[PDB]
Amino acid sequence: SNKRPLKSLADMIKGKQGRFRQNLLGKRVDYSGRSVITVGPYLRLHQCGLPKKMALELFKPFIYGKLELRGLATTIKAAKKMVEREEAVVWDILDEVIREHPVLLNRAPTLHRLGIQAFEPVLIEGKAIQLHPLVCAAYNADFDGDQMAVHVPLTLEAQLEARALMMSTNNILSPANGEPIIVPSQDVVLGLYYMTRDCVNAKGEGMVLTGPKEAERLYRSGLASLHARVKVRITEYEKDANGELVAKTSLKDTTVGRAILWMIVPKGLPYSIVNQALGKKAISKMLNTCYRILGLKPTVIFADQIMYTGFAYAARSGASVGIDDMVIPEKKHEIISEAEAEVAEIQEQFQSGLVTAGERYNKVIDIWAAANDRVSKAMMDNLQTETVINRDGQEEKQVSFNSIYMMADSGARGSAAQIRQLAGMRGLMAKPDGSIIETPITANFREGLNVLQYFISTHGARKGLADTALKTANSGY
Amino acid sequence: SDEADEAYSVTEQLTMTGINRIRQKINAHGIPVYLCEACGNPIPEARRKIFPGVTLCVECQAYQERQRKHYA
Amino acid sequence: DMGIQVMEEAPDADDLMLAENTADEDAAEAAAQVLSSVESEIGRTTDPVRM
Amino acid sequence: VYSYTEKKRIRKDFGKRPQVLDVPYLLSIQLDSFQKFIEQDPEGQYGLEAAFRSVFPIQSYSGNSELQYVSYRLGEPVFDVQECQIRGVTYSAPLRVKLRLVIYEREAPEGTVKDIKEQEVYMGEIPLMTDNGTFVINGTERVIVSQLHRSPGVFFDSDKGKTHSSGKVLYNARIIPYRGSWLDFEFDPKDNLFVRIDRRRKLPATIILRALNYTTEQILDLFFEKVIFEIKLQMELVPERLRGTASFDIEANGKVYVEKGRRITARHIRQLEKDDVKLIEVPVEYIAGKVVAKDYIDESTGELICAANMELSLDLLAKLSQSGHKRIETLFTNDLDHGPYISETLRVDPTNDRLSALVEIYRMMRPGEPPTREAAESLFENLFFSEDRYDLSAVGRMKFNRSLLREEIEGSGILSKDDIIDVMKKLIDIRNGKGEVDDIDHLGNRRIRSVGEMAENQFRVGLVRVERAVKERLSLGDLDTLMPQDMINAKPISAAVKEFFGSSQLSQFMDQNNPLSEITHKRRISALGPGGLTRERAGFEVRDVHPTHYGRVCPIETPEGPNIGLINSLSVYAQTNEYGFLETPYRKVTDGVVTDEIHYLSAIEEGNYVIAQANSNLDEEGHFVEDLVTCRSKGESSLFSRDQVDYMDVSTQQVVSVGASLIPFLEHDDANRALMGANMQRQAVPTLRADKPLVGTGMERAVAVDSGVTAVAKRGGVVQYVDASRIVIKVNEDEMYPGEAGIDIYNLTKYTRSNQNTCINQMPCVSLGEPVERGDVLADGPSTDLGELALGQNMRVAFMPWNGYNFEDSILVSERVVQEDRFTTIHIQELACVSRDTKLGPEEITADIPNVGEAALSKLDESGIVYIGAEVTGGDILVGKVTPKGETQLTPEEKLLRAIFGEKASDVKDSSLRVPNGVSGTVIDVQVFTRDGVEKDKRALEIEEMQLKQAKKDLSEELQILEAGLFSRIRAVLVAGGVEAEKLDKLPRDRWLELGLTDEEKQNQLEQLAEQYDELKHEFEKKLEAKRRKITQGDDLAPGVLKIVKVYLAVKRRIQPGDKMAGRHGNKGVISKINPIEDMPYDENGTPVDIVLNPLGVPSRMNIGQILETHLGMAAKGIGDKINAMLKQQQEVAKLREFIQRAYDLGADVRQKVDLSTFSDEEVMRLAENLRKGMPIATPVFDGAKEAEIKELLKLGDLPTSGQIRLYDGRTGEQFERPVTVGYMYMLKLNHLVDDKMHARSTGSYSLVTQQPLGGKAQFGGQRFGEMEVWALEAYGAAYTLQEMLTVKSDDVNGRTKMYKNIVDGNHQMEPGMPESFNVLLKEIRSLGINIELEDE
Ligand SMILES: [Mg+2]
Ligand SMILES: [Zn+2]
Repeated sequence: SNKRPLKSLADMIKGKQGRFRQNLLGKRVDYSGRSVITVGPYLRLHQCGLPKKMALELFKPFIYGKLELRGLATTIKAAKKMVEREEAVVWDILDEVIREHPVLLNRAPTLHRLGIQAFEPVLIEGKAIQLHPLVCAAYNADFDGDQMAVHVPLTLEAQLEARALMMSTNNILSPANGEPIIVPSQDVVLGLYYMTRDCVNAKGEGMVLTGPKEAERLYRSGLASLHARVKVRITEYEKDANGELVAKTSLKDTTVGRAILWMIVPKGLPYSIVNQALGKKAISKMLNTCYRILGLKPTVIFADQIMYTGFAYAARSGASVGIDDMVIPEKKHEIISEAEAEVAEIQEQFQSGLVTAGERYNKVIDIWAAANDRVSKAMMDNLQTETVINRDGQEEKQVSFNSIYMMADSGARGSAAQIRQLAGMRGLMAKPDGSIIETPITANFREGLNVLQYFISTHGARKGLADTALKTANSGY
Repeated sequence: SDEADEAYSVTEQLTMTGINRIRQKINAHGIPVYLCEACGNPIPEARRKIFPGVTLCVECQAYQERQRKHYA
Repeated sequence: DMGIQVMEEAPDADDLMLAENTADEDAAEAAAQVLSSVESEIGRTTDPVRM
Repeated sequence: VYSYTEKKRIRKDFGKRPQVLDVPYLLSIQLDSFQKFIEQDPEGQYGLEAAFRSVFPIQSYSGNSELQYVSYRLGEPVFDVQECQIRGVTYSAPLRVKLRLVIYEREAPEGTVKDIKEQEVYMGEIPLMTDNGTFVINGTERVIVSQLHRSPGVFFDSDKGKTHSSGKVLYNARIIPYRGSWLDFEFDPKDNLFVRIDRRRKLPATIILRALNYTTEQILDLFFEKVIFEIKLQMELVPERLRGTASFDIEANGKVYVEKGRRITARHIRQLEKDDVKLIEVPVEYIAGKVVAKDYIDESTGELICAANMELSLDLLAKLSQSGHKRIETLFTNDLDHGPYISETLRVDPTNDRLSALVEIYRMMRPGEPPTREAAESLFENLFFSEDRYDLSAVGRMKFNRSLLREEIEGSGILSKDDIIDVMKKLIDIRNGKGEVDDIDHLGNRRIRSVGEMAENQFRVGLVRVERAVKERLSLGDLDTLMPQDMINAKPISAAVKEFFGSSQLSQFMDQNNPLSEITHKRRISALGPGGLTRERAGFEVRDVHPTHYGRVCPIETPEGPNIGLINSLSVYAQTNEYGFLETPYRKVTDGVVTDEIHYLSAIEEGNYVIAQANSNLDEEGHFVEDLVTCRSKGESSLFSRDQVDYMDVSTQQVVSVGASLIPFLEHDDANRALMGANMQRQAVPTLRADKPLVGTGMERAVAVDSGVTAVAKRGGVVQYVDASRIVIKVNEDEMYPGEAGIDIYNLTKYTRSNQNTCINQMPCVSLGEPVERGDVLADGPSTDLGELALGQNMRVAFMPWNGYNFEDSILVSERVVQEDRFTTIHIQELACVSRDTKLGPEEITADIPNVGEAALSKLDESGIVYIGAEVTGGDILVGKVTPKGETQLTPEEKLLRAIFGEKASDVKDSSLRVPNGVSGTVIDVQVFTRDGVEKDKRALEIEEMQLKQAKKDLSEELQILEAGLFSRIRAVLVAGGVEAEKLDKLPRDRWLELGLTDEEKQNQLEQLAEQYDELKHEFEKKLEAKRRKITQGDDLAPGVLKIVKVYLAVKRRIQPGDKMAGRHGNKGVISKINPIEDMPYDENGTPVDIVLNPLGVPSRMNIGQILETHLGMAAKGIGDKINAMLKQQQEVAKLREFIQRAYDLGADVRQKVDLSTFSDEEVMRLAENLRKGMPIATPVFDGAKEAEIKELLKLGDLPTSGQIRLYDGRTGEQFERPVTVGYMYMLKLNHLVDDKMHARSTGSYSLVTQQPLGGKAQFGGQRFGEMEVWALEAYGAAYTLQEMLTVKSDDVNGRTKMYKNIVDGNHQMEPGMPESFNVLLKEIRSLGINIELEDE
C-alpha cells in the first residue's frame, strides 16, 4: 500500500536490514548505558568516574542481591523499593558491589581494540563519565562533547577477562606497533617542557644543591626559579649487571626543574633522560625506555606521575596566550614588496609576448610560494629566540619563552605552519579542483583578512571539511 | 580531532600538492638550448634569461598549451 | 550481475579502487550466455499480463 | 538623533566604513513569496490566479458544457494561531471559489447558452503563514525552506577527462526544457558530434540538421569557412588563417614571403598582411589534403564530379581543372582552432535528406514500428516545435537567450532551427578553445523556490486531478439541476497541499532554540528536497563554494557533517530576481564618483562587470582615493583603475549571513572555525536572565527585532499601563486614524513551550508614562535584552591550563557562575495521558487507583489530575488512569497469598501517567480534552469555567481600556465649538454619546465616536458569544480516545559537569569541574576568574578572534566599571558626561558620533546605569576594531595595554609566573545537556519481533554492541564477554531471566542457551525451501 516493494524471505535474511548484518552481530545490549565524558584528571590509569545514577541503574540486580543477602531488605520487592527511594544503605551497598568490578568503556568508532577498555568504577556525583587523560589517544576522544558507552561484565569469567585482559593498565602499547599508547598529550608535555627548560639568568644561578629534594624545597619556597642552572647531586641506579641495579651518585649540571622532575623517575632509568628540554618525543621515548628497562608496573606508575607533574607545573607555568605573542616580523612588507615587484615584472614581460599565459601563471605561483617561505622563515627566526641578561651583564641569546612558540616547540600543540598563518602571511590558497588561486593572502590572523581574502580561503576550507565529513562516513571500510 | 583539525590537514595537503606541482613545472635549472625544439627558431635572449632551460618559443609553447588545455 | 554495475554517471577514480569486485566467474559465464542469446529472440517477455 | 529605546544603552561602534544600504527585512523571502501565492493577482500570473487560469475553463465532452472559473477568496479561519496550537490543528483558511457552469444546445457551439449556473464551491483549505513566515500544520510550527534547483536552459559541461583513457575531454551541451524532451549534443572520443534525444541511442548530430531540412552544402556553409582556391592552382589568402609549423612556405609575386618548414609566426603574418597579399600560389600536392565544400558536376553529362564534404585528391583536381573550373571551395579545417567536426560527423552520418533523417529519428524514438513519411515528420515536429509538448518557460527562454549571448531576454517557448544551430556552434566553439564550460554550482544555473511557488505547484497538481473528474462528469448526462457543488469535492485538491505542508522534506519544524536560530532557519536555501539533487547522487559537485556565491550565499554558514554545502544560508542583502535567481545590491559607480543609487545584480550579470570592493576608501565627493582599486572581475580579483570600475559592494557585511555576522572579529578566525561558531550560535538555549554581548557587532538589534520574539510598537505614544502580561500604549495624536479609539494593546507571551522544550516568555521593557516611537521594542523576547540579541552571558574568562581540568576541550567553571544562575535555563515539556476505549471497556482518569498507597494520590485532586502548582519529581503520578482487564489466573502461592491476606484481585491495571525519571519541575498548566460523547469531570468543568472567566475578563478589560481611551479622545473633541470643558465631566460618561454640541462636523465627530464605541460594544458581545461557544464545544479527538489530559512540567536546568558551553568563535567545550570560588585564580584585587580555558586551543585552531574579543571585553568592562565607581560615589553628571563622552569617541575616524551635550541630564543617568555593568561595543564583521583601538580603550580604563595581568593561585595564593590573559568572553549554553544524554539500563523493555532490548532513551533502551565492538572483543581474548553480550545481555530470552535470577542469587554464572536471532534465522531459512538443521552434538 505504498510505492516501495514488499520485503520477502530472501530480503528478511539479506541486506543490512537483514538478519545477518545487524541482528546477528549488532545487537542492543542490557546492563549498559552512555553518558558524556569529562576529564577527571586525578584518576589513575585503571579507573573511570562512573556517575552514581548510572552505577545504581546498571548494577541493579547485584544491589538487590546484596540488600537481601545482608538482611537490609527482606525480599527482592523490599530491596526494589529501597533502591527506588535511594535510601542511605543503597549507597554503601553500591560502594561494596562496585569495589572490584570493571566496566567496559567504548566509543563509537571502534577502529581498534583500544576502543574498549575495562576500568574500575569510581563513583562520582553528576552525570558525566570521567575518563582518564592518557586514554583519549586510544579512544580518539576529546572532551568537547563526545560520549561513551559503559557495559557491565556480568560473569566471573567476564570479570576476569576485563581485569586480566582488557584492563587499561594492561593495554599501553599500540597493537600495530609496540610503541606505548600512553603518550602525554598537551597540558602534560607543556608542563614538562616549561619545567625542563633552562634560561640564562634566573634566580639562584649556579647554586650547588644537595639533591632533588633540596631543589624542590628551594623552588617551592620561591628562592630559586624552575629553570636556573645549578649543580645538583644525582644518584641514578643502573641495572648494569644480571639485573643487579648498582647505584651511582655524581654532580650533574641541570636546571632546578630537571632535578625536581628526577624525583618521579624510577630507578633503572639513566639521568640523561630528563636533562634536556623534554618536548613531546622526549616524553614518549622516556616512557619507552622505562618500559624496555623496567616493564609494565613501573611504567604505569611513571605514566601517572608524569601526568600529575605535567598538569601541576603547567598550571604553575601560567602559560597564557596573548595578542602580543604573535610577533609579526618587521621584514614582512619588505619581502612582500619584492615579491609584488617580481610579479609585476613578470606580468610586464608576459604582456610583451615574452612568455605565454600558463607559463606566467606558473612563474607567479612560484614567486608567491617563495616569498611566503621567506616570510615564514623570517617570522620563525624572530619568534624562536630572545635576548636576556645575564651573569656578567652582557646580552645573550637564548631560546624564546614566547608562549605560542613554546606551545609549538614543546610539541604540545601547534607547529610552525599554523604559526605562519598566525603571524606570517597566509599564502596561496587552493580551490576544490586542486588549482591554486594566484592571488595570495598576504595577511595573517594577528592582522585580519578583508572580505575578498576571507572569501578566497573559504574554498579550501569547505573542500577540506566536506572531505573530512565524508571520510567520517566510511571510516572503517 | 574537533572535525576542523582533520579538515585543516586535508586543506594543507591539497594546497601543498598543488603548489609543488606548479613549482615542478618551472624547471628553472637547465640547459642553454638556444634553439626551438619545434621550429628550430631562435628562442630570443629574454625568454632564455627569464626561463633558463626553455625548449619551445612562445608560439609553440602557447600552441602546446591550447592542446594540453583540452586534453591529450 | 556480470558484474559491471550499470550506473547513470561515471564513477570517481577512487570509487573504482574502493568498490569491491564480485563475483566471478560461473555467474560470469551464465550471464554472458544469456546475453549472447537475448539479442536473437525479440518477442521475449516476462509479465504474465503481456502473455 | 537617537531612538528613545536607543538612548537607554548605546553600543559603542567601531567600523569606520559608513553604511549606505540599511539591512533589509530578514524574512522577506518567506513573506514575499507567500504573498505572491495567496493574493488577488488581477492580471493573473502569480499564485492561485495562475493555477486557476491554467486549469479553467474546463470544456465538456463535445463542448456541450463549460465549467468556468469566476474568482476565489480565502475564508477566514476557525481558530487563530494560539487556538490552533492549543487545540492542535493546522491554522489554515477555506478556499471559497465562485465558479460558473454554462451549457450549450445544438447550433450554438459558441452560440447562446441554454442556461448558466453560479455557485461558490469550496475546494480545500490552504494553511496560513503567520506573521513570521512560519506555518502551523498540526499544532506545531513548521518552516518551509527555500529550494535551490537547476533551471531550464542550455548547459555546456564536459567529462573533464575522467571517462576516456587518453584523457581527451568530451564536451556536451544539454537543452533541459521546462517540460518536453531533453535534446543533448555530445562529442565522441573521435570528436564526432552526436545527438541524443531523451538519453536514448546516439545519432550523428547532423542527422538532426538534415531533419531540420538542410543539405550538406548548407551545413558546411553554416559551420565552416570556405578556403577558396582559384585558377595555376592559386590560393586566395586570408592572412589571419595561417597563424601556424606551416605547410607550404609562403610566396607571392615571385620574390618571397616566407621559407618552408619553419613555423609560421606573428612577424610573417604581419608581413603578409602589410604587403597586401590576397592571392598566392600553392602546388598541386598541397590541395590534396583539403576537403571539397560543395557540389561540383560535369556540364557535359550533368554528372557529379564531386559532392560536398568529399575528400579532394589530385585526380579530382585535374578533373575539375579540365572542366574549365576556376573556383574551388574547401573547408578551412584547422587542427587547433577551426577543428573539423561537422565534416567527420557527416562522414559517419548514414542518412542524406530530411526524409531519411526523420526516419532515423523515428526509429530511435519509437523503435521497431514501421515508419512512414507522415508519422516520422509528425513525431519530429511534436518533439520541439509543437507548442503543447515543449516549453522553455520564461526563465528557460531568458537563460537560453542569455546563455547564447543574445539580447532578447524574452522570446518563444518552443525551440527553432536557429536555437539548435546556435547551441551546436557554441558546443563546437567550446571545443575550439573559444569559450568555457558552465559550472554546475554556478548560481546562474540554479534558481530558488519558496513556499509560494512550491505550494502553487501542489495546487496545480490538485487542479489537474479536479479537471479529470469534471471533464468526465460533464461527459455523462450534463443534466440540469447538476450544479458546481456536486462536481468538486474538496478532498483531493486539499490532499496534495496537506501532504506537502505536513509530509515533505522542506516542511520542517522551525528551530526555536533562540531568535537567531529561527531567523537563520527561515533564511535557508536547500539543494535537497523533491526536485533537487539527492544526498546519494550529489558530489563532489555542489558541496563546494563558488565565486558566484559572493553576496548571495554565506560561504561560512552551513552544517558540517553529512551535508556540507547542501544547506547554505541566504546572505544578508541577498534577494530574489523576478525569475527566481538570487541577486545582491551594488552601489553604481559612475566615471570615478561612487554613485549612491544601487542596482541588484545576479550571478549571470555580475561577471561581465568590474565590481569594486566595499573596503575601498573614498573622497567625500565619491571618488576613489587609490589609483588602482582592487575589484573582482568575472572570476578573479585584480587591481583595476578607478575609471574602469562599474559597481561597488553595498557594504562590508554583504558577503556573510545573519548568523555569521554576529561573530565579532570574524576576520581573525579560520573559516571553518567561523562555520562551527555560527552553527553553534544556532544551538544556544536562552538563559534565565538575558545578557547582551559586551563585544557585539550591531547586528543584534536587527536580528532581535526582525524576528517575532520581541513585541515592537506600531505607533508612538505613551505607555499607559505596564504589567508582566500586557502593555497598553496611548498613541500620539498624530497617528490616531480618526475613526480609532486611540490606545493599542500588546499581550505578552508568558511561559510557553517552544519546539525544543525551552521557555518562550516575553518581558516588558518600558515603564509607566514613558514615551515610545514606532519600531521601539516593548517586550523583550526569549534571549534578547533591551532589544538586542543576547544569546549567552559574558564571563570573566582566563586563558591558562590549571591542573588538567580543561584538558582536551574541557572548561573549568567557577561555583560563582553556578550561584548567579547565569546559565540556568527554564525548560518546558508536555506530558499526555490519553484515555481510550479498549476492547474490554473504557479507561478512566479516576483517582481511585490500584495498590499505590494514598501518598502518591496526595497531589491528585478528586478528578485524578495533579494541581497546577505542584512540584513533582520522577515517579509521581500526574494523571491517575485505571484500565480494564481480565482475570489471568494468578498462579498458586499468589492465590494462597491473596487467600491468606484476603486482598482480592483488582481486575484493573494501573496504566497511569507518572512523571518521567530524573525530571523535577512545577506543573505549570493542565489542559483537558473530552470528546463530545464523554461528559466531563470536575477538573474539566473547573478549567472550563476558569477559561470562560478569563475570556470574558479579557474581552471586557480590553473593551473598557479602549472605552476610556475613546472617551479621552471624545473629551478632547469636546473642548471647543459646542464645547463643554467643565460640565463635560458633570454628566455621566454614558451621557456623552448623547452629548450635545453645535451643528458642526464635530458634533458629527462626537456622534461618530459614540456609535463607534457602540460598534466596540456589539462586536465585543459577539466575541464573547463565539468564545463561549468555542470554549464549551466538545473536541474532535482521534478515533477511539475518550479524553486527553496534558500536563506541562516546567523544569529549571542548572549548569553542571558534562554540559557543553561554547564560544562564538567555534571554541566549544564541556564543563569538567565546578570550582569553588576560593579555588579559582584571582587577580591582585580579589576577583576570581569565572571560567578557565586552555591556551592550547588557540594556536592550532586559528581563531584568534576569541583572544581579541577577550581583550575588547576586558576594555569594555574596564570602562563600565570605572563608570560604576563614578556612579556609586555619586560623582556629578559633569564627571559622567565628561568621561562617558570621552569613551564614546575613541578610535580613528569611526563613523558613529554621540554628543552627550545634547542629552537630558536624566538621560545620562539612565544611560550611565545601563553602562555600569559594561560598555557594550560593536565591531562590524570586516570593519571592526583594530588592535590599536583595543589598546587605547584599555588605556581608558586603568587596565594594561598588553591585556595580560598577573594572577594568583586560589589554593596556595602564589602568583602564576608569566602573566595570563583574562578578559570577558561571551559564552553560550548549547542545547546539548548532560541529562538529555545520560542514559543507563540494567534490564527493561524488550522488542516484540526481535527479542532485543528496546532502542533509545525514551524506550529506556540498551546500547548497540555492533560489529566493530565485536571485532574489538575478539582481538582480546574475551570469549565470555562476547558470548554474554550476544546471548544473555541481548537476545537469549531464556538465559537473560536465568542470569537475572543468578545475579540476585549471588552466583555469577551464565547458562547461555541460544540467541533468538539465530532461531528466527533458522525458521526463516526453513520457510524457504531449504532444510537447515543442527546435527547431533
Ligand atoms: Mg569531540
Ligand atoms: Zn619555436
